[PDB]
This record gives sequence, C-alpha cells and structure tokens, in this order.
Amino acid sequence: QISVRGLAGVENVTELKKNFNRHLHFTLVKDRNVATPRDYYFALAHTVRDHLVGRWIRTQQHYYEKDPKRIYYLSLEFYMGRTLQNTMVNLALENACDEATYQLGLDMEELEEIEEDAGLGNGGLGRLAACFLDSMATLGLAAYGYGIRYEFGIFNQKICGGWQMEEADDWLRYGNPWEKARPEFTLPVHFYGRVEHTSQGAKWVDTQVVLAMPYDTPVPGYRNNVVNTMRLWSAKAPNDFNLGYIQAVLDRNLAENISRVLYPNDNFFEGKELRLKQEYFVVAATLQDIIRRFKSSTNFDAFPDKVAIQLNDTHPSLAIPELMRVLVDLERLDWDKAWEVTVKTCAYTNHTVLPEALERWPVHLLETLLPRHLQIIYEINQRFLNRVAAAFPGDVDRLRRMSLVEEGAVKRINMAHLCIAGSHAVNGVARIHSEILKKTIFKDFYELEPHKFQNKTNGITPRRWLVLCNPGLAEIIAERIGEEYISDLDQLRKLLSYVDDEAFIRDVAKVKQENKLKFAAYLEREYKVHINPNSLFDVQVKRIHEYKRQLLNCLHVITLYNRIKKEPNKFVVPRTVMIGGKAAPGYHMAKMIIKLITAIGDVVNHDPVVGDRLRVIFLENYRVSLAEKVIPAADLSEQISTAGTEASGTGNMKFMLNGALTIGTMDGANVEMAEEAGEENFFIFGMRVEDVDRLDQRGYNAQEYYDRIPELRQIIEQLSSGFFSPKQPDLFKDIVNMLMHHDRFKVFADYEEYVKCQERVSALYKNPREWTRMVIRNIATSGKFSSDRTIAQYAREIWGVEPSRQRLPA
Amino acid sequence: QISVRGLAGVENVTELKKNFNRHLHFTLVKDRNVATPRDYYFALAHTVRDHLVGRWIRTQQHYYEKDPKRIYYLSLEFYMGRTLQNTMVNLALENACDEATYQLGLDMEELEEIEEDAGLGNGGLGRLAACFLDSMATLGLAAYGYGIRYEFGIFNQKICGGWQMEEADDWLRYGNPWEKARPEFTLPVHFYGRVEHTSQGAKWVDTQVVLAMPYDTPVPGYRNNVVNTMRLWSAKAPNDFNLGYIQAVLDRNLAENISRVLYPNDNFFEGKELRLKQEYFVVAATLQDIIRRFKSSTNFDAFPDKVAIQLNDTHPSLAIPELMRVLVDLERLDWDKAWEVTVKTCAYTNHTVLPEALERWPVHLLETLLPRHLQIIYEINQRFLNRVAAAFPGDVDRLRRMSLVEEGAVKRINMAHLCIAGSHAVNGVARIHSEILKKTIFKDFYELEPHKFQNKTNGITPRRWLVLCNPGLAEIIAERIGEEYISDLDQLRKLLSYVDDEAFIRDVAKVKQENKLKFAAYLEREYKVHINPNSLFDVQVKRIHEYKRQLLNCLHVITLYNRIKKEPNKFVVPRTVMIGGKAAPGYHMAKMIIKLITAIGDVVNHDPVVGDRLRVIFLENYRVSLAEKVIPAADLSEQISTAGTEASGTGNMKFMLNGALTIGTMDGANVEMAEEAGEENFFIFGMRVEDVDRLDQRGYNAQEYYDRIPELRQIIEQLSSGFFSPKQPDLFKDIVNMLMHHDRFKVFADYEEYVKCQERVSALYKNPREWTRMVIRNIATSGKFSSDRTIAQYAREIWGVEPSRQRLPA
Ligand SMILES: O=C1NC(c2cccc3ccccc23)=N[C@@]12O[C@H](CO)[C@@H](O)[C@H](O)[C@H]2O
Ligand SMILES: O=C1NC(c2cccc3ccccc23)=N[C@@]12O[C@H](CO)[C@@H](O)[C@H](O)[C@H]2O
Ligand SMILES: *Cc1c(COP(=O)(O)O)cnc(C)c1O
Ligand SMILES: *Cc1c(COP(=O)(O)O)cnc(C)c1O
Repeated sequence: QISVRGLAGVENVTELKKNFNRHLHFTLVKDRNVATPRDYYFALAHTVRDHLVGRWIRTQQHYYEKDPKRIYYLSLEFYMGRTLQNTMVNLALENACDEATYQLGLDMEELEEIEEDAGLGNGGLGRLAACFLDSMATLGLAAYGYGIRYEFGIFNQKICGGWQMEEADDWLRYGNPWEKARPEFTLPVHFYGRVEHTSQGAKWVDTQVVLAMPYDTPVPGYRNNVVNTMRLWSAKAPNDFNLGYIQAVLDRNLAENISRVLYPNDNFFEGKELRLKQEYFVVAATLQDIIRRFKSSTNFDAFPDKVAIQLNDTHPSLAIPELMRVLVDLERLDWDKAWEVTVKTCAYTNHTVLPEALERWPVHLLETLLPRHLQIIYEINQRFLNRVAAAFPGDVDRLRRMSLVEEGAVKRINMAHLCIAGSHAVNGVARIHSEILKKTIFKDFYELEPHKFQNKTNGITPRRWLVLCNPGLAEIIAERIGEEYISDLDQLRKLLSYVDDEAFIRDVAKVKQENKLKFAAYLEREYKVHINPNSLFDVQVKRIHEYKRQLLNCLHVITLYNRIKKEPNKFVVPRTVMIGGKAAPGYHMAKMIIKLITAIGDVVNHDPVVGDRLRVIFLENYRVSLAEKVIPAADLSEQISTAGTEASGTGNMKFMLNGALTIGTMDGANVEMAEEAGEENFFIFGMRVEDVDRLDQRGYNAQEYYDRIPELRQIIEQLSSGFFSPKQPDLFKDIVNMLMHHDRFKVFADYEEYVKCQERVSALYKNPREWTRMVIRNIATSGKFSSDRTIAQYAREIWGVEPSRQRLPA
Repeated sequence: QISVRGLAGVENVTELKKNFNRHLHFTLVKDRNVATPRDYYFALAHTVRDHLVGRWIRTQQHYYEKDPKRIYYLSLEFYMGRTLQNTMVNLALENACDEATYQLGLDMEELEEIEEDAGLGNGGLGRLAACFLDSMATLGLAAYGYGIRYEFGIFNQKICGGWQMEEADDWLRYGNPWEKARPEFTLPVHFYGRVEHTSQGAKWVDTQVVLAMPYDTPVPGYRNNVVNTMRLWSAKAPNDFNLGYIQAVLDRNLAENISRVLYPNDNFFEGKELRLKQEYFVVAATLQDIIRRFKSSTNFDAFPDKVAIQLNDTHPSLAIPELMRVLVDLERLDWDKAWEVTVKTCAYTNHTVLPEALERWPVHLLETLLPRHLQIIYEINQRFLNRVAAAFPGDVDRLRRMSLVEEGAVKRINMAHLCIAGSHAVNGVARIHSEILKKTIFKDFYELEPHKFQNKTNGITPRRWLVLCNPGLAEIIAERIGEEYISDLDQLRKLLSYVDDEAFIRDVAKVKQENKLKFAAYLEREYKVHINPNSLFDVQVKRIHEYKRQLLNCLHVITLYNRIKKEPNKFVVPRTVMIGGKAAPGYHMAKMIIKLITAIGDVVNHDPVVGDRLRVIFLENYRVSLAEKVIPAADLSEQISTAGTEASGTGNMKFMLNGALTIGTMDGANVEMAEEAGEENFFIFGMRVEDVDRLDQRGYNAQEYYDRIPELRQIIEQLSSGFFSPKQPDLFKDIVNMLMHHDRFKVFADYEEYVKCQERVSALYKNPREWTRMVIRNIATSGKFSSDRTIAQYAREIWGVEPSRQRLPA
C-alpha cells in the first residue's frame, strides 16, 4: 500500500502464504476450521521468524571470523514491547506480509494486536535499553544485550473505582516464539559460602549453586541483514538441590524465584536480598559467557581491546568486583594488572538524580550473600582512598564523602562510587544532567578524574517510534525527501524547506487528524469511552511520580473546569486531557494521584455545562504498545518535571518526532530539544535549575502561593472540602497536606507560569496553519534525538569501535 | 537392513534428509559446525513428529464426524519411556530414518540414547497405562489418556557406597518435542470453599481456583494411521492470585506445586493433602473436557452411550462424586437419574491386594478441601447401605464392613468401596487376583452385585516389548511366519511347529547371544563393570518391595557363594545375577535390601576363588529404557513374589516374549503364563495361595526353618556377624530381625523349594539345545499376554465398543 513498508513481490507473497499454511499445520497442529486469531498470529510470527534465522546464524558466524571488539550492554531491564511488526519493518517484509495475509482472508493489524508486550522494564531506562539494541544492530556493532528473563514483567494495571489494582503479567502463558532456549550453555552462579585464605590466595567455598539458563532473542538491524542477540538468563535449580523427598523437590522454587519477577520501582531503591540476587545472577552468568567467548579468539592484556562492558546504572555494578574476582582468584593475575583491565573494560551510565534512587547496599547483606565480593570492594576502597589522600593531602572530609563505604547505623556500599572508581568512563543521559553530575553529586570524583566524565544525550529509535507506530507520517516525509532518513534522522532537517509548502502543511495536519480519529475509535471499542476528535489532545504519559508533577497537570485541569463554570458561555479551545501511567505498588502517594485524576474525570466528564469542551481520561495500563498508539495521536506533549529532576526523559523525544508540540520545563533533554527547534517553537515555562536552588536557599513556603493566587486557593479548598470526593470528603487530605507543607517538587511555584503558558498553547491551536507550521519546525529538528546518534557517540567516545551502515550479504 | 523395520524408498530417504536439515537450521537455529548429538536428536525428533501431524488432525476430525463412543482412561501415571523409536516403528519409518541419518553421517542408535524417558509413573501400573494407549490406538478405539504433566517424574537413582540416592528427574530441561501445549483449552479447578444450601439446591462457593492447562501428546497406532491423544494437565495460578506485590507473585508457586512431582510410592498409601489435590485436579479438569466434548455432538440419558470412563485404581475415584456434583448441582438432574448415568459411565480396575496400599482418606481432609464431594459421598453411602440392609436384613456387621465410611479414631472414606458402588464393572488384573477379590476383600460386594465383577488379565504391547527392543528376534520370527503377528500375537503359536527345526533353534540362541554381548558391552562403557557373556543371565528387575522378595534372591545368591567356597574345584554353571529397581524414598527396609545386594556384590565379585563363575550386579536407575536393554539379554526371569501378593505383574510377560525362562511362584499372571506354556516349560516352586493360608492359620515361625536348614542358618549367621559388612558388623540387624520375627512374606518358607528349583534351571542350561527348545515353547505361547487381547476384552465386556484393525486413509 505505502512505499516505506517495502515491496510485495508475487514470489515473496506466494512463499509467505505457503509457509504460513505450513506452520499452521505442522507447528500449531491446527486446521483452518478450528484456528483462532491467536493461531493465525502464531503462524505469522513463526513465518517471519524464519526470515531472521539465516541472517542470525550468518551474523554470529561473521563475528567469529572477523573477531571485532564486542559490546556487552548489561541491564536488569529491556522494555522490548511487541516484536512482530518491528521484525517486519527491519526486514522490509511488512507490505508482503500484509498482502499474503490479506489473500488468506486475514487482517494483519488484528493479528498484531494479539501479541503480548515483552514488558521486562519499568519505563525510561528499560526502553532506552531496547532502543539501543535496535541502533547497535542498525550500526553493525558486534553487540549483545544481557539481562534476566523474568517470568513476570511489569504488572498489568487495572483501575477499580478509580484505584490501581496490579495483576501479574503472565506474558509467557501462550509461549514466546521469538526466544530460543539454549539449555546447553547453562552456567553455575554461586551464593553464600565463605572465604578461605590459602597459600595460593583466596578461595570461595561452601556456596549454593543456582544455574543460569540462557534464552536468545534476535535483534535485527534496519535492512542491513544484521541480527544481534539479546541473551536473557533464567534461574534453574541443580538436580541434587536439597538432595523429605517431595519437599526437597518443591523447595527448588526457592532458587528459581531469582528470575521470577521484575521489581516494579521506577526511580526508587529498595534494599531487598532477592533484588541483590538478581543483580549478581545476571552479572556472574554474563561475565563467564564474556570470558568463554574471549578465550575462543591466558593473556588478558588484550581483554579491553576485545571487550567493552556497559553498565546500565549501578544495577549490574557487581560486574566490577566480579571481574576482579575472576581475574585475581581464578586466572591468578596480580591485583594491579587485573584492576587495569577492569577499568579499561567497564563504563558506567548514570540515570539518576534523586538520592533515594541511588543503590546503597547494607554491608551485612553483601557479607552473607557475597563474602568475597565484599573483601574485594574494601580493597578497591582502600586503594582508591589512598589515591584521593595523595592528590588532596589533609582533606579528611573528602575521604569521607568519596568512600565506597558509607558510615552510619548500618554501613552501606555506595554502588555509584564503586562504578566511578572501576570505570574508564562515566556519562549522564542529557547535557544538563551530565553537568549536574560534575557540579553536585559527583563533584569530588570529577575533580580527581575529570577525563572520565562524559555526556551521551539519550535518543529513541526512529524505526519503532516513527515508521512502525506512525506509517502515514513516515510516508508523507518519504514522499518529499526519500527513505534514507529512517537510518539517518538528521536528514529530517530538509523538511524546513517545506514549512511554507501548502500541500505539506495539509498532509501533516491530515495525518495527525487520522491518528486522532483512529485513537478515539480505539478508546470507544476497548474501553467504552467517547471523546471529541476535534479537541486538542493534551497527553501526559509516563510512570506516576511526584517529580514528574502529574499533580501540576491536575491543577491546570481543575483551573480550566473552574473557569468554564464561572463563565459557561465563553468560548474555550476544547481539550481532551489524557493522563496515563503505572504507580509502583508500595508508593502510596502515586496511588493517590491516580485516584485524584479519575475523581476529577468523574466530576468534569459528567458536568452538562462543560459539554464536550473538556474531558479527562486516565489511560489504563500504559505500556510500550499503548505508547505506539497514543503518541502519534497527541497534539500537546506534557514534560513538566521540576527543573533538575528528570535526568533526560525519552517520551519527550517520541512526541517531538510524531508531530506534537511540547509544553515543558528546562529539564533533561527538554533543554536540547528547545535548542534544536528554537525556543520560539517550544512552550517553555517555569523555574530553571538556578531558580529552584534560589528557592531552596531561602526556603520553599507553599503557603505564600496559596495566599497570593486566588485561583489556586479555590482548587485547594475544593480538594479539602470533598468537592472531588463527596462520599469521602477527606479522601485527598494527604495530597493537600503534602502540597501545603512537604512538597519537594514545588508544584505551586510553577503553577502561575504553567497556566499562562497553557493559554498560549490554546491560542496557537485556534490557528491550525500556524500550529502545523510550528509542528513541522519540531519534526524537522528532531534528528539529534535518534538513538543512532547516541550509539555512534558511545561507540566512538567510550567503546572505541567504528559504526557501519554497510550491509551483510543476504 | 531388516524387513520388520519397513522400506527405505529413495524418495522417502531424500525427503527425510531435507526435512532434517530444515529443522536443524530453522527450528534449532544451528549450523552443522556447532551442532551436538543432542541437536541431531532434536532435528530427527521434529522430522518424525511432522509425519504424526497429518494423521493426528485427520484422526480427531474422523472422531468428530463419526461421533463414536469415547473411552477416557483416567490415570495418575503414564510410564511412557522414550517416544522417538516407538513413533518410527508405528509409522514404518525406522529403516528410512536409519538410511537418511546414515547418509548425513550420523548413527541413529546414538541419537535415540539422547532422548529422556518420560518417567511419569512408578512401575507396573504406570506402564500398563502406556501399553494400553498403544493398544487402544492400534485397535482404532476413540480413546483418550488423561493424567497429570508432572514437572518431575520418578526420581533418578544413584548408588553411593551401596546406598540409593534420589535426584530430581528434570525431564523437561531440554524441551519435550512430542507435546503440544493447548493453553486455549485451560479450565478452572476449585478447592476449599464451603457449601451454601439455597432453594435451587446446593452451591459450592468461596473456592480457590487453580487453572488446568492441557498438553497433548500423540499416541500412534501400529501402521493403521490412527493417532490418539494423551492429554496431561499442568497447574497454573490465575493472574489475580493473591492480588506485598513481590510475595504475591512468588506465592503463585503454591498453586503450581499440584503438578510439580510424581509421588514415588509403589504399592503404598500416604494420606497427603498434595496427593489428594493431584487426584481432584486431574478428575475435575478431565470431566469438564469430557462434558464439553459430549455437548458438541441438555439430555444426559445418552451420556453412557457416548462416554466410558475407566478408573485406573482408586487414584481418580473422585470422578464418581464429581460427575454426580456436576449433574446434580450444575445440570439440575435429579439424584437417581444422575446416579444411573454415573454407574453406567464408570468402571473401576483394582490393582491392589495389600491393605496398606488401599486409599483411605481422612474425612477432615475431604471436609476442608472438597466439602461438597464429602456431602455427596455420605449420600451415596446412605443410599448404598439402604440397599445392603434390604438385601441382607439384620446383618448389621455387613453394613459396617461395606460402609464407604470407616469408623475409628480418625474417620476415613474407603475409596475402593466408593468405586465398587459407583461403577457398573469392577475388574482385577489376573485371574487369580480377580478370584481373590471375590473370595476375600470384596466378598460382600460380590454377594450383593455378582454381575459387576470381571477379570481382565494384563498384557504388554508387542510393539515396544518385541519389535522395538528386540528387532533380531522379531525378524527371525517374521522370516518364518510373516509380520502379521505384531498386531495379532496369537499367531506366535505357529512357532510350535519349528520347535524341532535346527535352523530356528540356532537362530533363537544366536539372537539371545547377540543381545547378551550387546548388553555386556553396555555395562562396560556406561558403568565400568565386566561380566562373562557366556554365563546364565539371572535377572530380577522391578520396584524394590518386601512382597517381591528380592531377599529370597539374595539368599539364593549367598547359597551359591557358600557352596563354591565349600567345594571350590567343582563345576557350577556360571551366572551373572542382576538385580535392579528403585525403592520409595521413605521405605527404610527397601533401602536396606539395595544396600545388602551391593554388599553381597562387594564380597562375591572380588573373591578370587569364585572367578567369573558368579557375579552380582545391582542395575542402577531401572526405568523403561533400561528394561528395553536388559530384558532381551535375560536367560532367567525371576518372578518370586509370595503367592497372593502380586496382582498380576507385567515384567514376567516381557521376559516370556523375549526368550527368557521363568522361575516363579503361582502368583499373579505367572499362573496363566504356566498354563499357556505348560507347567513342564516353567520353573514353578513354592507355596500356593492355599499353602500360605494354611501357614497363617497355625502361625508362621521362621525359627523352625532356621533350625532345620543348616545352609540357611549359615547365611543368617554371616549376615548377623558382619561377614557382608566388616566395618559395620550390625549393619543388617534390621533385615535379620525382620526375617526371624516379622516376615509377612514368608521368605524362609519358600527357601528350600527355591534353591532346589534353581538347581533344575542350572541343569537345563548345561543343555543349550533343550534350553532353547523350552524357550521356543515359551515365546510361542506368549500371545495371550498382548495388551491387544486385554483391550479387546475391556472394549467388548466393559466399554461396549468393537475394536477395529481397519486403517484410516494416509
Ligand atoms: O526512566 C528512568 N528510570 C531511571 C531510574 C533511576 C534510578 C533508579 C531506577 C531503578 C529502576 C528503574 C529505573 C531507575 N532513570 C531514568 O532513565 C532514563 C534513561 O536515561 C531517563 O530518561 C529518565 O530521565 C530517568 O528517570
Ligand atoms: O505395579 C503395580 N502397582 C500397583 C499399585 C497398587 C496400589 C497402589 C499403588 C499406588 C501407586 C502406584 C501403584 C500402585 N499395582 C500394580 O499394578 C500392576 C498393573 O495391573 C500389576 O501388574 C502389579 O501386580 C501391581 O502391583
Ligand atoms: C518512552 C517510554 C517511557 C519513558 O517516558 P518518560 O516520559 O521519558 O518518562 C516510559 N514508558 C513507556 C511505555 C515508554 O514507551
Ligand atoms: C514392566 C515394568 C515394570 C513392572 O514390572 P513387574 O516386574 O511386573 O513389577 C516396572 N518398571 C518398569 C520400568 C517396567 O518396564
């Protein structure tokens, strides 16, 4: 149908059809009389998987022959979403499969909707991992994603009476056709035990063994015939485990619990033993694999020339002492040589500002679980603090602040400190964030080793986040400037010469309108709710957190509502306000915010005076596949974190690419986005970082704003008095109380400037042509925010490898 | 190579080869450079599975169209063993696959050895289930095996220092290519809750739900293109289960424990809740499936014309009250009509003599777990005892003895009593056993309803147990009388006209010698032990139990040893004595017997005076696949249970078919075996049932035998004094003590007659020609012991269906 989706050759279509029927019969053991849509999805999935296989085998073969330097991306999270469409896009099979399925009398779109999200992540960090794998494959890097195959991913969110309920994401129930179990590459991982000191150095003995069984998933690059591997480990008990009889067999589940469930805390740290077991499990199994592969090329001097290990935050920080343990205790390298190898191998990406999100493991935990690793950590600390002392003689305070070991009631290891010490490169994930690392939280580490600190501004893959989710926009772009932009997104800048082209303006607005119609219809069928598709689609989708200030959004929504009620017969630009996201199960306040959103909806959406001028919708179960639908439908992207709290953000980039204007603070990558588009093409409001600091010094008194802003006082009185909760008038006292006395994120401070800025948005929306021109200026300057740019910077400036757009043979 | 293995057409071989390479590439994602024998096994397995698929789909289609009466074989055990060779035999693909693999440079036999046994059974009962499925498919019956997909089957037996160690049978580790998960046919099963009585009858409420997910495995008939289904249920938690967050997800394992592990008690009853959950789980899921299928043909009068349910012992006895519960509580039939339907649908096979093996469930267990089923059981009991009272007025004692409810400290339900009451047919598993049911343990039930009691003497499938495990013997038989005997084993009787044919005598002895050479070699490589292949192979393989009197065998072995030591320079027929089997993990005495066997081996096998004249070998990890190797190699089959204790036995039949002579008691099917062959062609010894009764009346005094038999006294003194346990002289005091004071199975009573009979065996073995002639007379009369005969009797005399040898189209 559309060009970017590839050719549908007669031969290709015929071949896909016959392979689809072969899999239905032989693979699924169904005839056409009893097959369900789900059988058809599986038959198609198996058919597309077959086109990966040749390329996967040849790619891995190629890496054995050429023996390039290998990149190991260690993450506890890969937020992959669905695989079927992504595979079709990257192998140029989408039109052929559409055609082949059409002729079988099936609708491919309906079959795509049957696929489960692989939800093995919480949000931004997990998704960044997924976007990176895509870009690494597209840039022909010999890269491997390593993580955990959780049996249960991020929970499915149900709303009951306006409250979040969690239910288990049983994503493997029907089988995963994309993974290949490799039970033959199973590896032992050790826990507990104790350290014996002998003549021949330290020995780790009397350990409990858990096996790590790898599952490999193909990662296809964009039309380059490259297929990289994502290897995820699953925990399995050894067969002698506990070995009255019956109970011993049932107790195998204790070991296998390690890979059972993803911890659902976005940007918070819980010091749980099971979480630490997950961290070591992935590190220990991965390092053995890395070393095995390296030895099939006694001399570890070349190790860093053949191996890069990237740590996705501190979650796999144990890679540093584990690498030391293997090199020192097993390979019998001296300490200094092993340390050299380790530093030159490892690099650490920080994704964290908020101190409560930083991993600080109690020493008693590490002592019991990983006795040898704790010894190695103490040794690292001593040698590190010896260098600090020599460089800064007499600065005893610096020594305290820089220690890997935090003193206190409980001693803790600061895993971030361990990562900086043991890595040749430390980066943040947007320029402002990287600067903040150098100026505040790692100021001391920066002064000792300035050379280590880099920036790598985040990005998103334009495959999933444009071509896949928004084919209509991809196509009208491709009509003017060709297809090359999909693997070279800077080419979108050529669209600035179409900003006054009437036809292009018409087409950009048409695509947006079509996406909105399609999303409105989706809301009706799947969730029995009606919305005006001619309204401005104001969407804030992201995990529910105080720093992201969904509450600020709520305050705006109630303001619009109170303004309509005061002057019912005055024109206002209609809006559909859509807020979506999951709260961490133990985060009370996040759960109250969801409840407040739905309570506002309950009042606003049933007020007859409001009409269809204002609708508030909570989007249930926000996940990757819902993001692919709602982001192409959005007009206004809400990126309204308190300045200094969002390290980067990546949602922001998704919306920029997909033809929404941004209302945001100068936070994270918002800063670079506004710089690329021009500040005049961006709705900036609120305190800068500098302003937040000024407020903190003299002290934040919310009362002052309540006293000076009547519109805000009204809202707070409504909340307090039960306007939004008639049956339980005090339901939201925790929210009021926090806003008035304990608001770390200064919601009131940005309120006035936000509401004013929101008025400027409405004004521009009244002028479709000028709205769409500003949209074009955004899309056209979004090139920097491709993960291809990001990975190319990682490769040249950290990993020491050159990317390539050259194709492997087919 | 050999004719019974089928044709190797040029086309067939070429096609198998290309499909093997296709699966290696696309299914396994391997090239030939990195593939292991295990990858080759899987490629072959997937290639053979493909030939089942067409036939499986067409067979199930046929049953929908023709709508024949359906047979449901409910068992907690299916001891299937390996599937690959069996599939090849039944589809006539064995020579073609041999040829195809040969040309790929692989050895098919080596690939067969990589397949795991499906060990979802303990021994005789589980294997009977497997043999039956084979015969049901071969006889074209619309039959379904229903059971539990245990994650862990019967444990792997290791011997350490002569002691049994158990380790977990992780049979699914590498995947099961033979099963098809059917997650779309998942069904809820209920536990706990309580009963509400309303206007509209009883309601079972506030239950815990476990889901039952079916896995289907194909069961091919012998060259008739019929493929039946074995459906096994796996337990899965619902997604709202327990739904702090993390722990709720981890607690899902409590529900899934139901299908985790097979209980390893052969012929013993443990009243464990988890075992009762397994029993209900398989019953509840199966009955829903049965009813669903029946409704796709409100009127249950035809239910018994369309459904037969066979209960494999009492393990699925809850099918009776469950069927009543569904019909009465859900379908709203009146009690009497529902009861009629139930009785006419259900039939019960008893496999049990020993009272400690009979299932007697505490009422408090059923009360908590299955409140409604207990109500229905009490109601069944009342109405049943009302009929007893009317037929036998005043016989209050009979009422007590026949009650489904046993009075005592703990009240118990006698599940056997429930099965007789609720079934139209009750059978034992050999003639002597069926008579004993009528004369002793169910005498009362027989007098009330004589029409219900039948015999169905057990059998073994000649596919696995001749063609598959002993191709050389199959072939020389086929040379003379053709191939038809494989599906009509009575034709073996034609071999009696070859008993004086010199060439046939030569060939039978040659095959035996080749099997022995091959098995001797197997012992050397896999277990570093050497044996004389010219010795008589005396084998006793079966689960370790007191009633099977492995100890009697031990007494014979020590007798031979003491006789050699007394007269070292006298000729004795050389013997390799091989004893194998598993003990239940909590059965102390069975574990001591294994230890004694290995301790005798430790003395006998290292005595230089003995030479290679006597060797004692404990065969480790006896299982179906080891039985396929050792049974064709055997000369003497040891079937030496105390008269009245072995319900049937089936090992006995396997050896008869495979050219071993039998030494046995008149127990179980031994009686019918001797009647078929002629008593002169069988080594019968020991007490009959009548003799055991006579001994019990006056009392069994072991001392008397010890006092009168010097040879036996010597053995007991050796055991006591530490001759067989020098470092621990009192190691075997429990064994001595039991033999002398607490022997329920009267080992000493049969000792003299056993040893004498063993001398007659040795004498005949000195005369090869006459030994082989007697072997021929055994093989030739083994036809009755085909499971095809057995199933044909079940079908005509219980299920009311006619078997068929007519082929479905290919
Ligand atoms: O989305 C994120 N979660 C965590 C994060 C920070 C700290 C601890 C965690 C623990 C688990 C999961 C995620 C985290 N960090 C985040 O990383 C993204 C990728 O660079 C950034 O765009 C976000 O601005 C940042 O908030
Ligand atoms: O092998 C068997 N196990 C049990 C058995 C009896 C009682 C309780 C059980 C519980 C679990 C497993 C098996 C049993 N019964 C047996 O059934 C076989 C098939 O008819 C007979 O040939 C055996 O003579 C008999 O011993
Ligand atoms: C991109 C993405 C995120 C990250 O969004 P932010 O707005 O940067 O927090 C979270 N969740 C999903 C499902 C995404 O696709
Ligand atoms: C046939 C068989 C049995 C039953 O043997 P008996 O001697 O009748 O107890 C037990 N186990 C296996 C592995 C078998 O093949």
